This record gives sequence, C-alpha cells and structure tokens, in this order.
Amino acid sequence: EVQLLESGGGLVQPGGSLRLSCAASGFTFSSYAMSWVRQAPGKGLEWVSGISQLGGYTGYAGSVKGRFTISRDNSKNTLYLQMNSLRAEDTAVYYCAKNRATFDYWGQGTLVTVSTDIQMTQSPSSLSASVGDRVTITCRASQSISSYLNWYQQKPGKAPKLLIYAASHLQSGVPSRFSGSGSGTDFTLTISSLQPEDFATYYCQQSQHKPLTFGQGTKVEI
Repeated sequence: EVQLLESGGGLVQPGGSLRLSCAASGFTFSSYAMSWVRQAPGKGLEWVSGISQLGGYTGYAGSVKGRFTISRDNSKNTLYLQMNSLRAEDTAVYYCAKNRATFDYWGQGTLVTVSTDIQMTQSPSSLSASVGDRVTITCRASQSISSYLNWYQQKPGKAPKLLIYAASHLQSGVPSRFSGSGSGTDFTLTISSLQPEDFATYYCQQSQHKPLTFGQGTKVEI
C-alpha cells in the first residue's frame, strides 16, 4: 500500500547540481513530515534533511546547510531535494522517508555520485551466526533518551525497514522473533531465532533530539 518512488540521481562533476524527487502514495502525504537520509558507499545511515507537513519548518545536517534545499508539493504528493554545489563527500545513496523521527516507510534509494550531538554506539559492529541462533544487538546513547529509540533492518542492496519503534514496539508486519528492550542509555534488539532472510545490517536511531543520529550499524552475516 505505501510506496515512496525516488528518481533524479546520477553522476555530476564537483560544483554541479541535481534535483531528487520522491513520489508518495498510499498515505495522506500532507499529514506527515518527510525526510531525506543518505548512505555513503559502505558507510552507515546519516540524516540529511526534513520538512514539516506544509513546508514552513525545515532542517538540514550541518554539512549540507546552505547548499541543499528540501521542498514539497502536496498537490503532487511529491518531496524534493535540490542539491547544489555538490562535493565528493556528498556521494551516497539518498533515501526519502516518511515522518520526522520514526521512519516507518522508505523510498528505494537513488544514487548520487560526485566525481553536542547524541552519539549512538552499537555492539557488536558485526557478527557471523547461523540459522536458528539467538542474536542480541546493543545500542548505547551518550545521554539518556528515555524510550526514543528505533531499530531498522537493511538487507544488502535494499532500503532500510523499520523493525522496532519507541524502544520496544513491534512495527506492523514485522515477525515476532524480533523484540526490543531498554530505557535511558542502554537498549537491545533481540532476534530470538535467526532466519535465512535476517542477514542484514541493523541500525539503532535516537528519535528525541536534533540532530537525529544513527548508530554505526551492526552487520549480521551468515
């Protein structure tokens, strides 16, 4: 039912410009804040920008401040990211996502190639296990964040998916072998019995304070 369809990526020279589009369907687009999150090749997820329902409030990561502009056209159910003065450091897959701080749906990602914060730390950074094993992943916040903690799963080549929100709530449709626990500064995601489709990188993310930050990712290999 919910789809976020991205377009507009490509290859540009340093200093160049691109515009990304994210077409939404299956939910009431104008009722939700919308966001952009990027991922440089082989690296973790990084929040880039967000925009309120009617466009009056926007936010940008410090590194793109003044060069990127987020906008939306509610009458076309479309979110945009205008990217000027592109730098090598901007090379990444760009995801749009629904909501401000709990990203319950993600676009498929579009590749752009140019050629005080709350720190989240995950343990382990990677692990190799076998079908049927129990896996636990720890996420620590550098300050107390109560229950404002989400978990995402990202299979190789794919967009992230929300698994757990607000520390312990199972997102609709997620298998019950996934569970979340914890509070304050220490949180855990548990996969009670690892299935073959669970090989993926898992990310925690605090939803309480700007700028939004992700853990570095835990790669679960088989």
